[PDB]
Amino acid sequence: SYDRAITVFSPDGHLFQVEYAQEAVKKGSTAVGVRGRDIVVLGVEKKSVAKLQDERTVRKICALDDNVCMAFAGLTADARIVINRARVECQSHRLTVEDPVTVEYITRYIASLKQRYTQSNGR
Amino acid sequence: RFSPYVFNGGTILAIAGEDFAIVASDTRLSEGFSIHTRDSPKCYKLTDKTVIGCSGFHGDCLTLTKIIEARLKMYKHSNNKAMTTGAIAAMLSTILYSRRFFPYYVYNIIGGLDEEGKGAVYSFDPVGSYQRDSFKAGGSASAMLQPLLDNQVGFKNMQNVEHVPLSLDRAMRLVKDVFISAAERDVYTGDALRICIVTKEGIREETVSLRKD
Amino acid sequence: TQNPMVTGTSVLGVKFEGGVVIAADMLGSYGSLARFRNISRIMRVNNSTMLGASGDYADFQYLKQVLGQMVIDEELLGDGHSYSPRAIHSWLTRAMYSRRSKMNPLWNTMVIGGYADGESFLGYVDMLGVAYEAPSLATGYGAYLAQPLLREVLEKQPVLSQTEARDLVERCMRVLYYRDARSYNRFQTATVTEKGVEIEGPLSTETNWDIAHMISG
Amino acid sequence: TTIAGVVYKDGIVLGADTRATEGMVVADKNCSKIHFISPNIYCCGAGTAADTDMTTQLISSNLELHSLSTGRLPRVVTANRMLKQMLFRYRGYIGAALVLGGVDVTGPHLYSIYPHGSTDKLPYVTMGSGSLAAMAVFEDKFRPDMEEEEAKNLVSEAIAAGIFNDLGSGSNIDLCVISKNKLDFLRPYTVPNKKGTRLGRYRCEKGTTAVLTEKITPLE
Amino acid sequence: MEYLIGIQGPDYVLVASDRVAASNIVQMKDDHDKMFKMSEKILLLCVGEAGDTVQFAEYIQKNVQLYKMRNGYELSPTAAANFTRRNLADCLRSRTPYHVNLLLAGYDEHEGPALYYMDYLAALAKAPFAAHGYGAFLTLSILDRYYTPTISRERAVELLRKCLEELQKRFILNLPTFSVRIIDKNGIHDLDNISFPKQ
Amino acid sequence: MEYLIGIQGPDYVLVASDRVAASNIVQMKDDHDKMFKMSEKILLLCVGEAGDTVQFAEYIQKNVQLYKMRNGYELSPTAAANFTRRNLADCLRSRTPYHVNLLLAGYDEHEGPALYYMDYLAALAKAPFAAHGYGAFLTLSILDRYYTPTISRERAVELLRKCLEELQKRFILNLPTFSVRIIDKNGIHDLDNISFPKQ
Amino acid sequence: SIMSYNGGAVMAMKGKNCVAIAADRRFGIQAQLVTTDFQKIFPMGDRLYIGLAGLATDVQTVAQRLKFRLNLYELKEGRQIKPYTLMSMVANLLYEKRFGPYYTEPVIAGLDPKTFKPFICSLDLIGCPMVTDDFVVSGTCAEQMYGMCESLWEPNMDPDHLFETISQAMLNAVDRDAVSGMGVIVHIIEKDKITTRTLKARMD
Amino acid sequence: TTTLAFKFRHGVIVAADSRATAGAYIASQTVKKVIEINPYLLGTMAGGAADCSFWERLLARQCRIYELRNKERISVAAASKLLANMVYQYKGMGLSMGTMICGWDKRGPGLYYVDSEGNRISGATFSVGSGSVYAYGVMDRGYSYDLEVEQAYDLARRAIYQATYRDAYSGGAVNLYHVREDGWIRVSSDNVADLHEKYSG
Amino acid sequence: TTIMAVQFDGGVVLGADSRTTTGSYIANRVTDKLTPIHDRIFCCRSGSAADTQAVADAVTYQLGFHSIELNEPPLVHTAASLFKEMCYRYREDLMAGIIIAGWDPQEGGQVYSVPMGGMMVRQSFAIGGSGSSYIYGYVDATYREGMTKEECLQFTANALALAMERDGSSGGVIRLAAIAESGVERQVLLGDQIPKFAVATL
Amino acid sequence: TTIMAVQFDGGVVLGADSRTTTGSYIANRVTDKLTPIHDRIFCCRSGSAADTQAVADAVTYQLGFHSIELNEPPLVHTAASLFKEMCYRYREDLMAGIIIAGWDPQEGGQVYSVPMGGMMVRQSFAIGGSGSSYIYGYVDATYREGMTKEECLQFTANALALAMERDGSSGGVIRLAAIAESGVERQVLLGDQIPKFAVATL
Ligand SMILES: [Mg+2]
Ligand SMILES: [Mg+2]
Ligand SMILES: [Mg+2]
Ligand SMILES: [Mg+2]
Ligand SMILES: [Mg+2]
Ligand SMILES: [Mg+2]
Ligand SMILES: [Mg+2]
Ligand SMILES: [Mg+2]
Ligand SMILES: [Mg+2]
Ligand SMILES: [Mg+2]
Ligand SMILES: [Mg+2]
Repeated sequence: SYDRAITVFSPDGHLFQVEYAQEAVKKGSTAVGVRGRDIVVLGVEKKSVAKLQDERTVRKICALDDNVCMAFAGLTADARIVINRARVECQSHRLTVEDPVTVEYITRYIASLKQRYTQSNGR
Repeated sequence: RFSPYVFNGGTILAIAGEDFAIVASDTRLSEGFSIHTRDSPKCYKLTDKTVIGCSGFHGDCLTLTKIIEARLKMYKHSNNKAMTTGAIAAMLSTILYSRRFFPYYVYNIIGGLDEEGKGAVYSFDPVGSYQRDSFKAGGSASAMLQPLLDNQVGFKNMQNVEHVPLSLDRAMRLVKDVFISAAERDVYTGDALRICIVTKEGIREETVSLRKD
Repeated sequence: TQNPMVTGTSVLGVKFEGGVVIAADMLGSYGSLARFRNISRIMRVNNSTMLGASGDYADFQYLKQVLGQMVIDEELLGDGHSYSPRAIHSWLTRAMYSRRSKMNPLWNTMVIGGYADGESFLGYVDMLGVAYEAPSLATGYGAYLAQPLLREVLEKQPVLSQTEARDLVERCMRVLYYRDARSYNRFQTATVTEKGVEIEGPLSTETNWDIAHMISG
Repeated sequence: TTIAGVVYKDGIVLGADTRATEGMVVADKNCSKIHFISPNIYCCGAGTAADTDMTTQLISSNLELHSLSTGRLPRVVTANRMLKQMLFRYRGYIGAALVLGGVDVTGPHLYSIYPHGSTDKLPYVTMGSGSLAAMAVFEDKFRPDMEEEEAKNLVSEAIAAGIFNDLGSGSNIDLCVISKNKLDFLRPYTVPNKKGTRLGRYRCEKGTTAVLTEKITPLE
Repeated sequence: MEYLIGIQGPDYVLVASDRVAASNIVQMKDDHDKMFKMSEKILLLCVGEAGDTVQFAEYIQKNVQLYKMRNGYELSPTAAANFTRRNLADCLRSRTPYHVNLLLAGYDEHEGPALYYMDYLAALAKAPFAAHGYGAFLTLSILDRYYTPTISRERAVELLRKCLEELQKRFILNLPTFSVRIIDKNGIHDLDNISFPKQ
Repeated sequence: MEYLIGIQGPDYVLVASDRVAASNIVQMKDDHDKMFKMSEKILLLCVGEAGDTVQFAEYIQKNVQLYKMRNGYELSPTAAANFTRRNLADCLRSRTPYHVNLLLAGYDEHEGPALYYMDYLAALAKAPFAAHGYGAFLTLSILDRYYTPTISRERAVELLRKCLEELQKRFILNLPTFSVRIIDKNGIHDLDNISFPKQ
Repeated sequence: SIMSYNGGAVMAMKGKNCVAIAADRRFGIQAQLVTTDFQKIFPMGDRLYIGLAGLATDVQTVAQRLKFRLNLYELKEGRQIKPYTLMSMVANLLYEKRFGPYYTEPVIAGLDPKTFKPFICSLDLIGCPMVTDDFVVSGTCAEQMYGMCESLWEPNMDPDHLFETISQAMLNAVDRDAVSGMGVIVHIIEKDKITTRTLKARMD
Repeated sequence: TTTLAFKFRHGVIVAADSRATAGAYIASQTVKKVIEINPYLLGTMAGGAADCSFWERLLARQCRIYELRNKERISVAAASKLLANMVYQYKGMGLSMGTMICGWDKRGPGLYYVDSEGNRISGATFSVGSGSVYAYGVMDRGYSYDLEVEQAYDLARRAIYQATYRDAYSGGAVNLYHVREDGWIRVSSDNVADLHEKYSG
Repeated sequence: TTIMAVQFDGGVVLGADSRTTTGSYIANRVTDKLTPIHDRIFCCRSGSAADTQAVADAVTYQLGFHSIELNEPPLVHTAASLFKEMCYRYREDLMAGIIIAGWDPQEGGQVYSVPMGGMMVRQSFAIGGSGSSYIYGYVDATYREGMTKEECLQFTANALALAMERDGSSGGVIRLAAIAESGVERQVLLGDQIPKFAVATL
Repeated sequence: TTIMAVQFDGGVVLGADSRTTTGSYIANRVTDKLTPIHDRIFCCRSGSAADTQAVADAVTYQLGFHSIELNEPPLVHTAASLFKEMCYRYREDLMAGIIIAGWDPQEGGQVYSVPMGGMMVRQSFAIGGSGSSYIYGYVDATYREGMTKEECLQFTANALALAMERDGSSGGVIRLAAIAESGVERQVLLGDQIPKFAVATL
């Protein structure tokens, strides 16, 4: 197994691999979200309507559970991975506990996944 | 085939008074219909205010004892203080439970003082189930000693009696009596009876004699 | 070991003024067959401690192997430190217990004899890990035929001399020969004193069979 | 139990502890283990108490009936025969291990009988859980033709070895000496075991026990 | 002891189960539910050993749900049955085998109503009607006797009514109430429990 | 599984039993009677093994009757219980032991009402109220709870009614109907069966 | 085990010119109580009682069959059975079933019919007898009972200090035995009277 | 052992005897079979003493972590579900556990029965232990979701007592707890000796 | 146990050890395993002490009556037959390994073996008991036809000595007995008298 | 099986029968139970054929490497140790009764026994296998200190002959082998060549 340390601190205390990741997010299709009181909304910008495309197979909007969903901006492939990992955690939070997944809980989970990947060898 | 257990006998008793705790055990170690040694007390000092007595399979009592000793040292290095009688009891519980599926054939009784200075006694079953008591006995004479204490120390089955506190003096003789009576009916009890007294002043030992038969 | 094969019967040990003595016949039985009549079931573990083993001879040879390396190891350091009788007895108890806990015991009951700091050491160890110290020790049948005699003597004279003791051992090794069907009247005697560990060649005991002529009467 | 017997110059000596146990608990601190067969024959019993009793009582009874007809005094071989042939017949189910001893027109005889029915004619024997301990005493300190006192104590020493070294034995040491003209049935012969002196008081004072019902009845 | 029954009609599937949770000689629960919601058009009727039923059922459950979230569309009742069969049969020779017997009732907006039966050994079979438990022995003959490939849900609830009465008659196990449910093009619809006037 | 209950009042004795004859998983008889007529003031409630119950019961029965014909007068319920106990206990260590548990309810025009309980081991005990079968476990506590040495037969039939409802609730065995009977200075009187509205 | 099927405890004590005998009252089948008024002590003549512990059926049977024999003995002999003789009578009845014994270990307590002599003994389920000058126990709490006895018994006791002693031994032993209890009964026999009291005890 | 719990209008009642045996020998009668999991969750002790104490203590640990991580008390279902899960892994290994997990959720009074056999069910009332069948008897004849607080106390306390009567392995003192929306309260603790000289005294 | 019997012209030699154990404990190290059945007939016993003792008394009783009834010395073959009858008949309930040797005015010196099964066979010399297994090869390479009451009496002494050496179930003292017309002479070999063989060394 | 080895001054003698059975059927009446471990080291095998064969190949492999690595003749004691290590370590899964004998430039002729348990002991001469029980007494009364490669070679021939006579599990032909500095010479004793002893008659 590959153990190299990919994300490391620099002279002034920076984590470039993270700052670079953050840059890839910047080069992504804008995405906004607003919290109402009866309906929360989200819209994905620069959808580059190439028309020869196919709407469904590329919507930067996804549902994770029956009470949660998400939008993302950045490397397309990565999002997929993270999306389907939260999806799994959603159903597993119901097998361990009986109640469903919370608003924050699932978000925390995703954050924890990302944070981990900034401090694990090989990744 | 091969059993990894043996019954060595020996009983253990303990009482807790306002300001003292007593832990007693005969000193006979046997196997089969024989006696390994007449001088093998089951009482051991853990700290300056905590004593433990172990009966059952001597192989396990020995191992268990050495495990407890080491773990206290660890706790000390780790928290900079000695373990309170209550924490030792809580710990011993988990240690016994780690062998839940291959039990330490052991009946332990912890006798000492709680942080508040009062006397304390904790009894355990081989897999860690425990609680605190005023007095308790485990081991072969177990069912022989108890009844007399329920009566004398618990004033049970007695109408219009004086619920006077167990004077350390009266205790010390109750201990010697039940063990002397037990030594009469339980082939495992005999030879001698060592007592360990735990107080604010420390731990003091006394060895009374019993039938060598 | 799940099934002992070639075994050695009882082992005796009593302490005296300035030393301890151990006795063990030289028989390696295979069931009821006196198969190996000339094997030593005693071992010298460094200058202040000796060991005697009952049970599976193969396991005993094993312990003898590991203990020998241990002593050698320690001697290499020549750091002025060396296992004491209690130490060897302690290690053995940990070892025997460890194996018993893996359900794969070393089928032996052993007597550890030692002398260090003007004090006499005598320790017992089971294959189950039961261990203890006492003035006299007898395993196997010896625990039913020899230990009652040994105690009898000591309950009336706690202190024996190397000679008074060797007298008792010989008497016991005789009773054992008369009653233990798997004993052999050809043993060894090991002694430990400030001078060290000494093992004595093939010995035997005067046996008296004059009751044989009392069939009729 | 530890029972033993020895053959000395003038007769025989029988020993026996006095402990009886129900499992690993002492039921009787003073059981009588040396049984009477004939006036010149005694038997120690080890094993199933009840069996040791009834078999011993029966042979006794049958011998009192026997000598009551022959007009002579019972012989040891006869007790031995009767006993062994019965025990054998029960293939070991009558758990009686016996140490038979007595004096004949033919002299002092000491037999050991096992529950399955075999017997041993020997100058000294032991039976019971403490038999190996006792036998040690004998094998180490036995001499032929000992004097009454020189044997009378070798036996109490072997019954002692048993008492302390075998959890199945304890309490008192009873003895029995039978010679060409004497029969000393020394019940307590030694008593090396005493109940420790009560260090407290518990006497229940009248009134401490709450009662729920009373009823008296006068006799005459 | 647990009872499960299912009758497939031409456009729906009716299924029922008892509501007793037995232990020793006593009923520990008056209203126990043997059915599990997998999809909007699928139910898994599960009975068996103390922990194996729930554990397994919910496991197949959450995994069917996960499929929904990952692809957007649900699994066909036919595809779920082969799924659950795959797992049960794969655990059969594992360290964690599940001792459960079950019924999988579902409706496909393309294939129609479907009722599946399954052995704790993981043998899978499709069938017009089926049952599990000792009750099955006393009631499968009735269904063979009155079942028609066209029985309407009015009839079905009556055929069920018959089987259920039979148990109140011959079966020696209490079994007072029975959860009932139907599945058609419009999903899973409850129904009143079939109950019997016993104290 | 068979249930027997008896409550002794100050002037009578009320007794009841189920009417199911079980075998395997089915009730083979809807109206089975666990009671046997010994005298005009005596009943023997018998339960147990397949042949042992009838065989033994009738044996003690015909022998009590024989006593009547031989002496003119009947046996006191107290004397019958010691009779039946003698035989059962005498067969216990025989080649033909009887595996039966029973209740002996009777009235003596001199001693009053009496209820006896008996172990298949032949242990005999007199008692104000008693039961046999698994039902006993779920109902003896009730009786301890509501029984008074003076309960009247109106009360008794109600206390019984309680125990019987409990079985319809906690017990897992069907048990729909229960034969009921009373015994007083005027003999053995039947009573309506306590039944429950189950199909 | 067979002996602890119905549970139970029985005890006898020796005073100066009196004797005591007590027994719990529970009649149960394993965990379940069935009766609270179960007799385990039976009158075998005036100043002579036998206490039976163990398996309920044999308790009743051994007692009934023993009475049978006791009555005839008294009708043939022109007297009232002597304790040492009733003991030998039960020892014979039990041993006749040596290879299929009754499961009960009897306790005998009484006074000589023509003397002061207090007498107590207990037996094997197969008839081996034991006579002592202090006490005897039988039942599922032999151990608990020995405990009390070796710490409460005094050589000579007047009827009242005997009653209070045997009553304490029972109630306290029986309270550390799950299948013994539900009340205790005591019998104190004096050359002149028979005092019978049912002590106040736990009912669990 | 005899334990029980039922929930009504005013929460959940939980009672239990205090006897512990070793074969027929009464080893103790001061056993606290109502395990004070959290000041908001209660558990019972039936089957193996150590088995129940250990796992539920572990559950207490898990609940506390949960609370610290979600700034919310864990739901009764969730808690009981943790316990069920922890225990299921060892099914077949001999753990012996019969317990009722009680509390007050965002769903109201909560009561779950959990086994070492794998069972885990929500119910109105539950009795566990060797003396359970007896307790059921009196409890069933007297249980109403509308019972008044002081009425519910008598019932539960009575049920356990009646059991200590018939079941030889139940006895000692009778413990009683009441689970209210805020937290649980330790209602009473009376010896059986006393309770007798009252139910009939 | 180790028993053995040899036939020489006008008589027989019989030998046995004196060990009788129960497990590994020697309950008698001086047992007398050569039992007199009749004036000049003996049997060696191995197996259950109770069984061999009980059987021997029975045969002695049977034979004593037979001879008085015939007023004649009993045949050795007869004594063997009486053992064989009981040992075959009760083969499922006995554990007896018997050898019968003695002198016959009609057949002279003879030795019969009656092992476990209950079979009976006459032999030049016989060996039985646990220890016997260790002395077959010996006995096969040493037995000589035509030995004397002395050579024989010494031959069994060696065989029993060897066997006692290797078998835990055998030991104690060696008892012997020679029977011939003249009568019966029994001797014993204690300690040193017992043949010895040096335990192999370096 | 019956195996045996004897030590004489400059070497050793080794003998074994050739019988290997499965139940009561002889699957090989000509088995070669003396296996070469190294140029001048041999072992006799008794027990599970599969076990003794597998173990011997293993030791041969182990020893062959050890010697080349040291460029020296291996010690007999070493070869014994390698068997003892495997036989002790896997004592619960092997059924091997082994004897190792051979010549050592450093210790000369030697014989080691490694029985079932896995123990190892050096002896003047050793015997193993089922048949060994019948030749203890023989071997004890015949072994002489100071025998010659000839006396010895004949001594085992008798012992193996006797044993083969009484043990069903032993028989066939007697294989021998003598090892001394000079080398190793193996011979066989068919039919008549096998020592004989007259079966006792009238
Ligand atoms: Mg596209
Ligand atoms: Mg094993
Ligand atoms: Mg100590
Ligand atoms: Mg003793
Ligand atoms: Mg499939
Ligand atoms: Mg799986
Ligand atoms: Mg009767
Ligand atoms: Mg009949
Ligand atoms: Mg009277
Ligand atoms: Mg109780
Ligand atoms: Mg109770």
